[PDB]
Amino acid sequence: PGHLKGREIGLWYAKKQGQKNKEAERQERAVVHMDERREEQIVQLLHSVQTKTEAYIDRDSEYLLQENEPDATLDQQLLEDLQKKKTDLRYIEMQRFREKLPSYGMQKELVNMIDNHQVTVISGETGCGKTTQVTQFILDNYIERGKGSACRIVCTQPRRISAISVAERVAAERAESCGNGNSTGYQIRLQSRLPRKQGSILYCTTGIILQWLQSDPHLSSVSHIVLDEIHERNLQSDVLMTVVKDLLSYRPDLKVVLMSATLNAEKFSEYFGNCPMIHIPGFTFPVVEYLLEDIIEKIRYVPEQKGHVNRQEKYYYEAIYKERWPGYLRELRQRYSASTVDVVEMMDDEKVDLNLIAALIRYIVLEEEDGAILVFLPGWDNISTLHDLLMSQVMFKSDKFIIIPLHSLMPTVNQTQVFKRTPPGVRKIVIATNIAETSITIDDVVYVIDGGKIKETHFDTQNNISTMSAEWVSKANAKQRKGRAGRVQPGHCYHLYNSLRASLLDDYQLPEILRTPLEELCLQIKILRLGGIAHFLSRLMDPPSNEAVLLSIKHLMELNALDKQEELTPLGVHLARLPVEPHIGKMILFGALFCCLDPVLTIAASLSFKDPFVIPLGKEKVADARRKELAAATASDHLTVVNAFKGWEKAKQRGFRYEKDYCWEYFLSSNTLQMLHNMKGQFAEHLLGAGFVSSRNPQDPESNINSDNEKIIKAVICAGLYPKVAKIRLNLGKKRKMVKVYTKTDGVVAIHPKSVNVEQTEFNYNWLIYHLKMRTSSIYLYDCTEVSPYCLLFFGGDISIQKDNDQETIAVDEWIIFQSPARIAHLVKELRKELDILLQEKIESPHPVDWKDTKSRDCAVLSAIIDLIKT
DNA sequence: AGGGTGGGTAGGGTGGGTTTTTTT
Ligand SMILES: [K+]
Ligand SMILES: [K+]
Repeated sequence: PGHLKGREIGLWYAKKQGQKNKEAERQERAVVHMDERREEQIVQLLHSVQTKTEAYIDRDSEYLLQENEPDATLDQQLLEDLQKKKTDLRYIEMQRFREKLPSYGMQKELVNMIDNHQVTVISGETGCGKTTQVTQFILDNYIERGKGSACRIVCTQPRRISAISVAERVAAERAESCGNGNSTGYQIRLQSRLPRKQGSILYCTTGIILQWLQSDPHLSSVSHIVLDEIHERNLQSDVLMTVVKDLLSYRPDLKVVLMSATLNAEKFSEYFGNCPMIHIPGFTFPVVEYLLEDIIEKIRYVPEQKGHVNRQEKYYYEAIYKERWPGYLRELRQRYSASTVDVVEMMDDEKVDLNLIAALIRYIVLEEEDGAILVFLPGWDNISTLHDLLMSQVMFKSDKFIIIPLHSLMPTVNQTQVFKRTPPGVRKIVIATNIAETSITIDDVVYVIDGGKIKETHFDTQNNISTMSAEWVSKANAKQRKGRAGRVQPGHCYHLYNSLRASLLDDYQLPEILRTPLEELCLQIKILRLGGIAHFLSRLMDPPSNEAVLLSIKHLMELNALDKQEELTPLGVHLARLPVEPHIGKMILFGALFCCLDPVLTIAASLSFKDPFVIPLGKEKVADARRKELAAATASDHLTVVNAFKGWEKAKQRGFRYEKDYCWEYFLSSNTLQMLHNMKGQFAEHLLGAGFVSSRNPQDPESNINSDNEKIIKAVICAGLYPKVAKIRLNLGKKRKMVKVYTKTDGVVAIHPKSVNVEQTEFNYNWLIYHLKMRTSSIYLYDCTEVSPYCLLFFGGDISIQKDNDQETIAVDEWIIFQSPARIAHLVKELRKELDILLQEKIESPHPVDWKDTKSRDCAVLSAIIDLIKT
């Protein structure tokens, strides 16, 4: 390199180094033998045969299977029964507590306004009594007017725990047990306490209603429908919302009630043709709001001397933030002392100063009155660092303080049941992410330490990468964290952002429609007889970017799920009949055909989110040791899940003590494992409803002849995805081998530490497959598994056979290639064509394989092909 | 689009080191 500047020299040696590296990887080129007398046999027959539902998802809509049919006798039974339940101590006390709520004074306006209108918006101002009292007001009103039999109410809750919890509280406030022929009940995936057939209040999640629309597009036998917590722009909540908006004309006798929370409720009101709204003031203790300047001024802190719509907005915001930065600082010198202001300009962004949180906790526990403390942090790292920072002091080491970390990965199953450790007078410091703000409630909070930021998900629409980064807390989220002071006593709130950022905060977070893929929603649109996909998405409130819809349509066209002409599904019927991701449905289809049902159902339930593992506090090395120990030599996270589920089944059949010892030993949660087992039950229910298996049992030997074989299971794993394949590269590294991965789309990627093949070196093959790509510090694959070249050769895609300066090379999707004799390559191409014919014919009309007539059963040949391989 | 057996008598603003919450 005679010339080139400094930075360019590394690009010169990087060009030569890239040349020698890529020519080395091409020099390897896997190996793919595929020799032996198999070639003799496979060719022969190759010429011969060439010349010659589930009734609404396992009755998850059992309450929907009704037709109202009111009668006066039942109305009289409800009226006299209400007169009898009036004389009851528990009922009287519950009614007094219900009188102590602000919504009780708003009973007449809500009841009358709901009865005289089809659409109604109720700005809740939580904490209030909207959710636990509006349905009781409606049902009690219908019962007290001789028309209680025709009343049938259904309310949608965004979270499962919120649905079942509100169901329990409402059932308790009526002096009744939940379900079992009583007034109030709930219904969620594979768990239901159904109420009465008439005059009943049923709580559920939105996915339950979307599951109902596949059997009743007009929602018969449903008098009143309620959408709660619509301020949280859950995707299903918006989709159902606009679907009901379209349903208003076809159903005049339907009453719809939306409930926001006194911020953008005027927007929801303006959506439904300027429908009237009703504001409930709610009840909350006073609470105080301290900001960063008030914190540093208070405790006298001395530091240690240290295309996305939101991203496009946060950039320019920073700009004007800079324009607002000096003057604000000047004003600060008119309000507070100079030291704390100098600390303010010395404060660092992109990182919440955990030392300030520690000193704050110390001052609160040492000088303020009794009460528990709740801390919000962006993620796991800050919780671990803050925990190690608090436990490093001798004052917190005593048994007079309780520190509880909260996280989805934290085994909160054992954290919900407690209170057997220490008496009162003990500080309950709960260091949590935003989970404590969304569902779990210890509810004994007096002090809230709101962290500055929170990790949020943003999907890229051009590079096809789901990203996640800690953004500034939304003003609604901060209002919730302030509302976390609860009805215990006057609390305190500590926001770790200056009063400048508080002026440049977005009113709300962006809806989930703009930050998640849209394949599931596209199939649900094309399956609910909603016509044009992009058109209905245009009807949807805040329509998504056009490029995202185009990309989702292209993706569904790649999988042969939608017609290239218009939205027509040749196989999207079977996929949409499955309540999971489309690639997961393809996975359970290929697993249902190949008679390896159970492991593919386990891997599918684990891949439809909800991974069965828990990591406690700060001991995660043992967690990775037990996980990698369960991996054995499979080099697969999914096969690790299979072995974990098998060990859990054997330990279950062994004894009850051995199950608890098993989950305790390998860091498992029997709740998640049980839920995934039920998910296997529902998957097998749908597969039997479609005709792929012979019985409901996922462990049926008719559909599990090959279930105990790693090769074909990994083959089904590669067949389920089809793309999302990554290349494994071998390097000399620091004199020793290291990991190098590529995806041909995002470029250089790496494996996330939560997997098993993080530091693995001994691989049988040089190809992996993944499901979740995430953009953080670098592109990470949260789950991956090795795949034999013969496996991906059967389900990869187009095949090209072109060689240069080497033996004949087979390329799937062009960029993956490996050398082998051509006379075998073309044979594999023809056998691939016949395989595609039999797969399509098997897809349009499914039925068991019925081995072994050998007339339409040549798949044992391919199974034997995959069973034979080499390094 | 990358390495230390390119070198550091080019430089480090060129770039090479971590786990969020949810439902069907
Ligand atoms: K260098
Ligand atoms: K260099």
